[PDB]
Amino acid sequence: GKVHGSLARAGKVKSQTPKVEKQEKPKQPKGRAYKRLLYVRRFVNVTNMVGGKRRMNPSS
Amino acid sequence: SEAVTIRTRKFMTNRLLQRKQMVVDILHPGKANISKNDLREKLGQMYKTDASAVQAFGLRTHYGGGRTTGFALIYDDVEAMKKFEPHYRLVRVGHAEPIQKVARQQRKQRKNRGKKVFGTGKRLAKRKSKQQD
Amino acid sequence: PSAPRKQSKTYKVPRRPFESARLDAELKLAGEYGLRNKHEIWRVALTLSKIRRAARELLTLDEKDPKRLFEGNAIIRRLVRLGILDESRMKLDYVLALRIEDFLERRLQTQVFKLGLAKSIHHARVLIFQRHIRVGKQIVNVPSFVVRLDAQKHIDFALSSPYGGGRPGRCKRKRLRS
Amino acid sequence: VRGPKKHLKRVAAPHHWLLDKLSGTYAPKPSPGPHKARECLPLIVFLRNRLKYALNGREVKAILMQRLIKVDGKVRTDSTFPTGFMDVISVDKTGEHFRLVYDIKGRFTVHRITAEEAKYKLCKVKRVQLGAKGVPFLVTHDGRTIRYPDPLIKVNDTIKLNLETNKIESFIKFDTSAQVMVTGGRNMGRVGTIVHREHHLGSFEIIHVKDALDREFATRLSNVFVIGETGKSWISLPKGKGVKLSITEERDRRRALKGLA
Amino acid sequence: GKPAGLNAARKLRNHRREERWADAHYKKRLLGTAYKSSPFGGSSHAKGIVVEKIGVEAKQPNSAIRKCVRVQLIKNGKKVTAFVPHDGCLNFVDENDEVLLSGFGRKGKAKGDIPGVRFKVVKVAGVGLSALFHEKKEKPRA
RNA sequence: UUCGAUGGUAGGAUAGAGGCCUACCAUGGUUUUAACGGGUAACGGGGAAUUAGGGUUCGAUUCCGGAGAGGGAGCCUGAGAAACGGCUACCACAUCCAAGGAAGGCAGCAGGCGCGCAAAUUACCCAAUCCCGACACGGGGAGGUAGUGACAAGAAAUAACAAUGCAGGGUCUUGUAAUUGGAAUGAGUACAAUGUAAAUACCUUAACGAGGAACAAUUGGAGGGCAAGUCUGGUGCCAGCAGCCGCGGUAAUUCCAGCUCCAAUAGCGUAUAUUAAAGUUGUUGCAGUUAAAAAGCUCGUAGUUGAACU
RNA sequence: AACCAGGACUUUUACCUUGAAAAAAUUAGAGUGUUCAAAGCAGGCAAGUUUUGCUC
Repeated sequence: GKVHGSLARAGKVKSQTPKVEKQEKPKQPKGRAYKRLLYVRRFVNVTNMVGGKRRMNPSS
Repeated sequence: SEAVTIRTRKFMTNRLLQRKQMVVDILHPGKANISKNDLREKLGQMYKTDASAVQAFGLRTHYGGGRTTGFALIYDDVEAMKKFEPHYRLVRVGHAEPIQKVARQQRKQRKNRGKKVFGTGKRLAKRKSKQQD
Repeated sequence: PSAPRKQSKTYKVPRRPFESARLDAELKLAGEYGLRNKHEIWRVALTLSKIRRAARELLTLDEKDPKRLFEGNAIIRRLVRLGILDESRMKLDYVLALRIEDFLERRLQTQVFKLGLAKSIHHARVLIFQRHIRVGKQIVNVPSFVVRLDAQKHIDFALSSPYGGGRPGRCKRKRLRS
Repeated sequence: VRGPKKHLKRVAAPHHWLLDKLSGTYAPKPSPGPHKARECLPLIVFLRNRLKYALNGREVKAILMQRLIKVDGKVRTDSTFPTGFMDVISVDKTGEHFRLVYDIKGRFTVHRITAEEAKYKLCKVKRVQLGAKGVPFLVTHDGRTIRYPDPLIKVNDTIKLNLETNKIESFIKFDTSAQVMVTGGRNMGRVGTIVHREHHLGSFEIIHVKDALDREFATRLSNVFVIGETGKSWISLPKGKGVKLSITEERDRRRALKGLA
Repeated sequence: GKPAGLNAARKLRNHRREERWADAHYKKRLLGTAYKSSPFGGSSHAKGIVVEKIGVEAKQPNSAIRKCVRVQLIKNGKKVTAFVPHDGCLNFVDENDEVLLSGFGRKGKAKGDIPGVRFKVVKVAGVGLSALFHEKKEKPRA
């Protein structure tokens, strides 16, 4: 509702972000295999215990 | 094809059409596939018939082999078979020639143009030739 | 043709899809019974819910009512024949006490596992697709076939195939070639 | 609309015909004749879905056009002929005779009477009046007209025909202690005896009927058909004889028959 | 309070009918505002002709240029506003591009800090969105 | 209420009742229990969606009934039509034209243009259902069969069999395995037999038929609601997100790139209309002193409610 | 006369129960092994003669 705008400044960041490469990864089975795989490692193979945090997205 | 057995159920004799109908199930557990001519021969050997007046259809197999179900008809006085069995079954069994007819769409168009042409047509064509030659 | 073909949805999604207690419950249930996804849980829950609804409607009516006795006998007889309901305590009140486990314990998956010849629960799932199990005189391949009262003694192996023999071949012949 | 309809629909056909919902979108659509379209069984249905002598429309047409099936002593070549209650379908080729009667649930079942007991038919007279020249005549439920009846015959009486020489053989009055079979409503096909009759001016009349197993019910007059006297049914009733066993009775019976039989 | 007579159905029904118009939901649904006053005619999606581009200022506590577009509907010719989801695509979306518009979610209310916007672009020039941002599919020649 | 609105008498017309029409006679008929008028983004119903109960929304659509064949009007044949794949007249379209003229109606089956957010072959067959006819045989774009689609529904394939240092746990047992070998192999490729009017598909079935590009499963999110990041690089109240709160002024868990995980899975998301939420339409079951609302007071008619006893 | 029995007995209802009468499809739901299921209204005997049929 205001008569004001700089059309040149639109998309300023997108033109200046550097583009990086991606590392190739082997195939990971998906679907029922992924659901079965996560079930097999859901209670036994754990390293985030002692506290009960259960951080499935670790941060450092 | 080692040992196959045939069993008939719902047996019924129809004197109105001079035929005898049954539901035929064949057991073939030994990885055996069955044609229709051999089953016709089996039905011919049974009921002491000529094996030429036996008509079978259906014959659909179950899962993983085993038992196959179908319908079977036998006819006495084989002229009864010829006069009663439908033409498509007759041409399937090979006892009647396949009549050569043009496509249905073509028949429709030829009927339409024939209807539009009044009278016989030869006289109209001759008059048109008289006017146009 | 002239009349429509009736169809219905056999699975219903829950109202709350992100509650931890239920999510862990289905996670445990799927792992135990080798369920591919939550669709099987929804179908079993819906069937159990419909059975509960019929039981509640029948229990609403008074005792010795002809409609209640007839329908109550029908559901009890159907449940015991399917094996979900126990041979005792058939009084239209324990049908409500029936749980998802009772429905799932009559599945073809668990039944063959308790009968053996499985060595695992996921092994049965990879095994039914190869048509290795016959139920009586029919070789069933659907995991959710549900075994009946008399099919316990008739869950047998397939006559063909490497377990049954009869020239298995295929991969065996590939290995035999070289 | 804008003329009479000639096409019926599968689903729109009467339920007692017992026609499959699939495998076809059209129904026989019975032709005009002795019986109403809603209270008749077509000959094609009788010879295909009941007797199973034929399998297709071509087959039943061939059977009928061979001049073999006869209804009420006369050969019928009509495919969708309206054969209704109390019709003698005589197959002279094989040598069998059928009397169309309602089943225990009211549906048109298959009944087989002998060669004798097939040359007569009971008709409920619809109206009796004097026509031209003062002569008397009665019309029956099957659209049949009979001249010069007995003076004792009145409305709602059951008369006996011959189907090869016509004329009345016997007549049954409508009163207490008369065997009656219901031909309509929720009790169609049930056999019993008249007990009590009510009276309504300008409306339908209620008839109370008690069966052989001591069960009493009520029905409208138009649904009541007299079939004989007490202890003597003038027709061969089918299995069940109009007793109307309940669902529980059918269930335990079916369980009893099942096994070894 | 409310009447509680065995023959007060007429009074209860009349009162309910008269007071039912107070609710905004019932008033909207029965006055046909989704067809007459609305830019659409109850349609979930529609097509329009682009007019220009506007950097509408953001209200408090924000201040931004949202590179929205002013469009003219094909079926009616009325001028409305639309929002571009992807970033920096202003150069990609030009004028008279035969754009496709849909709603936003509030069924006819402004979104966030930008007043006067109720529609967003789903497809542009027939190529659609989510492809010109990842360079999966390029725009066609016109 | 004229040029028929209410009723009576008589007549005409209809197949028949009738203000259907005509001549006369009286002023009658409906209506706050809503007559009349207007809108309907209104064909009606069986029914469908949501589901404690009660309720709310939808029904263009496989069945039944009604109207229609661009718009009205008129009529012949015929038992039955105000028929339109019958005709006549007018209007709006479009049409060959020797400019004298003939003339036409796909809201029937395929197909075309345009409006469009939105919807398929100018295919095969009368074999099944039934219909029509002079009729056991003919015809039926009714109907059946097939072909293309992202979605309306139901069943499961993407695998599992071991060795493997270690985290271990407990000599029993899972894990990624820059690793391999043998196992169970199903879709496809292709002649068979069934299937079918003939074909497609389906069940059986000559045989070939996986080692990593294997024959790579994706859609949204990771601050809360509602599940999953103070992990790393780039911009820095800008670009932008953002359904709401809210974040972005160099330590950005919310901006865009890498990684991981989360919910669903051949499905995910978005927009709109509706339902539950909404005890925010309250009959069940709202609220009115101060949040929205007791009329300034009184009389009192329709309406509602109406002490006890046979 | 009335004493017994039989036909009508609501002055006129609302209300409740029950019955007759009344489309199918749909819904609930009975039975039945489309290999389960959405389905469908079919079906079943009998594993020693492969049964000129029987039974729901």
